[PDB]
Amino acid sequence: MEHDERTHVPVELRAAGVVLLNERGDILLVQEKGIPGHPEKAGLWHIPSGAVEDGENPQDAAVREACEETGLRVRPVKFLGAYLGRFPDGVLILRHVWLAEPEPGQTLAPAFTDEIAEASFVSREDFAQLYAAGQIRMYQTKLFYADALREKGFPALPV
Amino acid sequence: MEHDERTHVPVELRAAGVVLLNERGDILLVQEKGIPGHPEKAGLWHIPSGAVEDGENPQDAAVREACEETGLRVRPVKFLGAYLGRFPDGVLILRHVWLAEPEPGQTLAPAFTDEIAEASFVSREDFAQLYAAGQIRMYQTKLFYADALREKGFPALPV
Ligand SMILES: Nc1ncnc2c1ncn2[C@@H]1O[C@H](COP(=O)(O)OP(=O)(O)OP(=O)(O)O)[C@@H](O)[C@H]1O
Ligand SMILES: Nc1ncnc2c1ncn2[C@@H]1O[C@H](COP(=O)(O)OP(=O)(O)OP(=O)(O)O)[C@@H](O)[C@H]1O
Ligand SMILES: [Mg+2]
Ligand SMILES: [Mg+2]
Ligand SMILES: [Mg+2]
Ligand SMILES: [Mg+2]
Ligand SMILES: [Mg+2]
Ligand SMILES: [Mg+2]
Repeated sequence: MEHDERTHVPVELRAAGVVLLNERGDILLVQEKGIPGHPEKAGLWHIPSGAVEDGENPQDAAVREACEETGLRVRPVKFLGAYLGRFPDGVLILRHVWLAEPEPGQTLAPAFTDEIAEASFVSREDFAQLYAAGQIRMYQTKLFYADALREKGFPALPV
Repeated sequence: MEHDERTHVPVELRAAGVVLLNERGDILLVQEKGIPGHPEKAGLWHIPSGAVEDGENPQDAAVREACEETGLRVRPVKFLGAYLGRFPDGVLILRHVWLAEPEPGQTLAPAFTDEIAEASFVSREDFAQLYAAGQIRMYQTKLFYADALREKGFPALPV
């Protein structure tokens, strides 16, 4: 919108994920297999998310990725936000996040790969511990988890 | 998700709007209060959108802006996409777009301001003429309109 000129900033990559909360306000997180190189790794945690195919709807991608990584069919409830990152080579990536809910009567069955060690529901209290411990890959996860808790009417994160 | 390092690219401004279609697949557009040119304003057209307050939900902003500019209460149906622009001074603006539908039993009553001349529903055929005529401010409007038509199962656009 509106008549103030601006140039286009091409975004080569797009990712879409979800902040999936269960009835208790626990968050579904995915753990990386291990850290790249040093000690005997111990992967960090992040929200279920993946690449949006070129031209495909980001919201649908978030739903698809969530199922592919956790085995759970989820329903997008509300868009929470998108943020921008830039890889060393200059490539831009726009990450999208939706507040989602799992369809009823499902069993968590993560897709173990060279990138995913497992996935699981983590309570607000333990999430606070993970965050303080530097175990949450992207700090934005805490920001969006907080947004989701507010949206659903759940208690805020202790830390 | 990912362990590949990337830097943060701050986005100072956020806008949110809608591709609002009625039952016939006509699109709701807003016209500028004349473009500055030579003797002639003749306003360009764009979808209803507006600024997202810092910290406010983008989706809710799209709904709010749509009502403020057209007088119509709309519901958000599905996220369509977001794209990035950069003003001459370097400021980045991320525009968000949702497919939306108006609540039933409403009357179009545009908010006339120094920025808005009027707003109205335009058919697919006339939209194509407007686009060919260079009267659509942001070409992305055509891209998203086409996305919306596909999502709703409406026939495609002549432009
Ligand atoms: N220009 C680039 N330079 C360096 N690495 C890149 C670039 N583009 C993408 N990546 C690599 O490709 C993958 C980027 O992720 P992609 O957008 O495909 O999906 P995603 O896993 O949902 O998002 P994220 O990039 O965090 O993995 C990165 O994990 C990284 O290894
Ligand atoms: N740093 C900046 N430098 C120059 N112009 C700016 C800057 N920030 C915002 N603008 C102008 O502000 C307006 C955007 O305001 P806002 O985000 O509220 O609504 P918008 O319609 O979504 O944005 P825009 O009209 O810019 O696409 C535009 O007219 C744009 O040119
Ligand atoms: Mg994938
Ligand atoms: Mg990608
Ligand atoms: Mg991802
Ligand atoms: Mg706008
Ligand atoms: Mg406004
Ligand atoms: Mg703004």
